[PDB]
Amino acid sequence: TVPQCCYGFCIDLLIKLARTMQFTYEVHLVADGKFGTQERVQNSNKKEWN
Amino acid sequence: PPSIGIAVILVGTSDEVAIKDAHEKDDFHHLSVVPRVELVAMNETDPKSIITRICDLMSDRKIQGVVFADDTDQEAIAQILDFISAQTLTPILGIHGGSSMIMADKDESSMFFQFGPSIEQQASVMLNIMEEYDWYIFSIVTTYFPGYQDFVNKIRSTIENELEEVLLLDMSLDDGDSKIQNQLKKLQSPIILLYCTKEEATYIFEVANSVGLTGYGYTWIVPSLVAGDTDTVPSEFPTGLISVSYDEWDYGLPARVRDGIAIITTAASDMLSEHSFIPEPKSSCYNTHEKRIYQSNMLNRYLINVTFEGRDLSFSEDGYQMHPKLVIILLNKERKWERVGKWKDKSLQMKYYVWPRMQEDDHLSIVTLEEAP
Amino acid sequence: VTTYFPGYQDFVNKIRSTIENSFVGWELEEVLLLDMSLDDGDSKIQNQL
Amino acid sequence: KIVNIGAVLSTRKHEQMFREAVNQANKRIQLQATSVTHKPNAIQMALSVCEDLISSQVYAILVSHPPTDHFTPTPVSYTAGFYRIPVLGLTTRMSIYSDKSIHLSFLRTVPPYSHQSSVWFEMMRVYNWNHIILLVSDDHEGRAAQKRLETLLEERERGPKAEKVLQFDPGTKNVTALLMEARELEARVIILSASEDDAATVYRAAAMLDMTGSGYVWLVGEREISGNALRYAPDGIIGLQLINGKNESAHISDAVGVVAQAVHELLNITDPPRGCVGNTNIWKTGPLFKRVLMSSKYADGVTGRVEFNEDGDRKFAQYSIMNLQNRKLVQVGIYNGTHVIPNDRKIIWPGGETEKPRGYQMSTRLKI
Repeated sequence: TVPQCCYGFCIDLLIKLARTMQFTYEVHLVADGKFGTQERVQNSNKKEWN
Repeated sequence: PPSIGIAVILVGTSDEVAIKDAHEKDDFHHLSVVPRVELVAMNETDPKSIITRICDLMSDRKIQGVVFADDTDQEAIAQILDFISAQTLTPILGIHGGSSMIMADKDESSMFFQFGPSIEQQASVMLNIMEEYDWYIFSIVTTYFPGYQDFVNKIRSTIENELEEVLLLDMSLDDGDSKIQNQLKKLQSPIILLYCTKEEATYIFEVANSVGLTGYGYTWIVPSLVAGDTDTVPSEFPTGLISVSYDEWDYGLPARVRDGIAIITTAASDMLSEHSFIPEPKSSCYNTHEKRIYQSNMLNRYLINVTFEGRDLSFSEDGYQMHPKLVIILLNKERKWERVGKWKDKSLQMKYYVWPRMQEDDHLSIVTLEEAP
Repeated sequence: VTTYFPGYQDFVNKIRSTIENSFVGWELEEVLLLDMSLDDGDSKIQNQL
Repeated sequence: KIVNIGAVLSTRKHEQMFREAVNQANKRIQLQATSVTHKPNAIQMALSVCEDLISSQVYAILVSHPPTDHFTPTPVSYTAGFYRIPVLGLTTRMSIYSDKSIHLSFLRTVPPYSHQSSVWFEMMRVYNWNHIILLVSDDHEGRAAQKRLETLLEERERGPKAEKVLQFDPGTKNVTALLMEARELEARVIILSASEDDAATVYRAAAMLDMTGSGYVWLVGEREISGNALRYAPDGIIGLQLINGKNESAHISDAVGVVAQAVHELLNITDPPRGCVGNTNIWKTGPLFKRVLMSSKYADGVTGRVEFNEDGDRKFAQYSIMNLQNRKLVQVGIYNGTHVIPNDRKIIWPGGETEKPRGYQMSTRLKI
């Protein structure tokens, strides 16, 4: 879990978003790779977007 | 291998002399305690007599854990019996007849159990059957009995990764509307999941004769409770339908009773192996109160986790066998329940090599030499 | 859906082929033919109709 | 062919009053009742359960529920399924014992805490709150009431949002979770369900970060708020007390009006067998007996205007609102069916503000 350097096109678009509708910016990244995936686990095997 | 406090509870018709010779007979060579099973049998099984007999064994001595037997068809009896099991705070499992019948709703501290798979865990074998026929047909028709919404959702998402419709019945009475007749008939799937108790099977199988659920291509599924006693044969219960229950025809309930005896032996395997610290159950009936400060009952701690002697004691959260052994059945033309097969840990073992399924004759039987394209 | 009265098979076939050439996709589901000797508690006409 | 119904509790003044129950029962025939005291233990509960209860052969047996726990109160009644006799949940308001299956039937004229605290969901207009969250201990009855609030949201489908669920196992080493998502809470509406020591750690946790400050609502009942919770907890928190809940007169005369109503509904009635042994199957009379319990609704008892739910509640439930100033409960009103009742006093927040403010507050920092 490291801090890093935020930059890029679409990200910047978001920056433009807060630029229009005023809200302070705070960044995160994706822990896992994916966005979310309905998944049946081994525990209780409940498929959930994950 | 000392003799721990024990009393053997056999209610209903049971193996007495020989199984008695096997009751306390030999614990495994790893047993720091080999308990003495105290043989018990009686005519009247009513808890007023019965529970007085269990707490009467408590009155005599402090037994290690509950080993009981019931030959009746009423599992609710085993339920209130399990409530007693909570009162005693000893571990237990339903071993036979109405006792062995699996059910939910234990207490957070209740170590009473039963031997077998679940509405779910059994319904897994039911899916293994959905493979046994190699067909896509599935749907739901079921009564108002407990586990309704539970096993409902269970099967619902179970294969979610054809499901026609969910027929949910209320048992307050039947309905001459024949709504279940035209709707269940409106379910066309040659295969579907249907779970209930044979008591509820009245208007269900009545409707089955109504819309002809027994015709070639018309088939149903049945629970263990719908499956009823291996001995008892309802007529309206059709042949060949999907069914499963803990296996009677494989071996008697006394088989899993001697096994579960070996489990009561397994109580001190790991516990005695490390802990080995247990107080004797307070013998007084007034122990239902004043013994609250005596000790806390940890028996589940080692109790729940066991796999030994070739039959895994792996159980559910509710305590139903997590590595269960049973038999799926599909009734025969003899007005007897045909052997469908058995899935050991959901491991498929068929009864025969060819399922004799259902005058077009429909049989296209063919062969060829595959040639792309 | 019709009873056992006269003109049964007649008007039956009549309607049957009547729209059979229809340029629109008009749908012909099924023919419920009733016999008037008595009713049937089977509700066969109920669930079928 | 005389009627029979049971009860059990510690104070026998109401047992004599039960002799008055069977006595005055003629108000709308005869009734043959064998009274039973309250067995303090499960064992003795079986002793009289066989002795007086089993041998009763009665039409049905109610039981008073003089707990103050689990299903242990009337656990012998929890074994009455062997009889499968009709019964009325009385002197305990815990609906965990009122569950439909494992517990068979105990008719509760007395509040299930869940549907009770739904009165908060009525107060959704009182705060006019379209948003909220869920905070509770982690338990059976807890998860139950959680499903009840889930029903509250279920009836909806702008709307009364609810954020997330807090459920705590006994004696949490830290509520710092609750503190954390608490920080995550824009709205001020915090649902609360707690046992005694549960609500305790709720209080000890409350000022710990002092997020209990204004802009934080804790919505729960006196069932959570009693005793030590009536002692060390933040005062003025959202709460009420179900009218008559502690009233054994509302209980007794309740059994009078209602138990006499359905008792009258009982009169080819097949009463139970006497011998426990010797009766293998329970009397099927329950089909008319419990359906007669519901279908028979008395006019009104000392429990108030008599009604029921599909589970055979009292329906028609008036609980008295409250707010605690100086660690002192003061009735803020009462609500049953039609009642939205403001009281004289005004109930301030943790701050001086009585009026429920607008909770949700946009936070500038926005992480993505």
